[PDB]
Amino acid sequence: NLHSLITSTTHKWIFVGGKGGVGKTTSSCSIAIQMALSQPNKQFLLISTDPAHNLSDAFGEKFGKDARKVTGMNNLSCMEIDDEALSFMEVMKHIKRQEQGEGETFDTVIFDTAPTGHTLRFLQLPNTLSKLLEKFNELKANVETIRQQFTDPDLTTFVCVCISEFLSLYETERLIQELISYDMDVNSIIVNQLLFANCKRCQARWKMQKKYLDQIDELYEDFHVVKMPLEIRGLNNLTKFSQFLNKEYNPITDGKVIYELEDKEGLHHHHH
Ligand code: NI
Ligand SMILES: [Zn+2]
Repeated sequence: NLHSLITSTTHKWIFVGGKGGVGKTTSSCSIAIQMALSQPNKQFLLISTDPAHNLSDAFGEKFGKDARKVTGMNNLSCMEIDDEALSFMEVMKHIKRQEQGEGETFDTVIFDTAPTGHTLRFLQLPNTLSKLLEKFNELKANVETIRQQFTDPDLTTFVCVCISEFLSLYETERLIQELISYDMDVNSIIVNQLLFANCKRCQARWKMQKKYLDQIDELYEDFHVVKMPLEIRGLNNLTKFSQFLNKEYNPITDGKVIYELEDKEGLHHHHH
């Protein structure tokens, strides 16, 4: 589970990459909602390159190229955006230089990467860029540093999200393998949509699920495996689902609590 980040005082950067709409936006939320909720004050500020903008949709408010902490959050702003490098670097330092001015420093960005998978290039711009310079000046020293500074794990940790389904799993295999080419921190991944222990005609789907869970256990020992039950829209609805993000969910709790949380969104059973 992700209490290492829910707590980590030391991180300036947290990328939640999860191209797939697997409530990835919701992961990003819950981590920021849970972090800021746990580190009572010390405003973290949440962006999502997500071209969809599910994030604004997520908290129940419309954000954009501007910060704006949410109603009830004494310590958490949000933000969203769309060559490709242009998009990144310029608008990347848009947020950087943007908050240098808006008042003072502000602690760290939950970076909900674009599901577009275009965020891959958004993540190697500086590497090959510092090359051009070293064999062709302010930002030049900056890139060599920040490039090593993104490499540095006690500052820049990535974090993937999954459904049980095998296909994601493979894209996550190939994904991480690319991430290490970058040489970035990664050791942590959350999974979604899990059912647990009538709706046994549903549990018959968790069966196949449960197994896929075990292929990721054995396959990744160096990593947290966050089993997350089951997209919400409210702040509270969202905040409660973060509570399971940090504190290891549990099928006695999970049970009574999520039975309540679905009966929220108007969901004598039935599938179809
Ligand atoms: Ni129906
Ligand atoms: Zn069922």
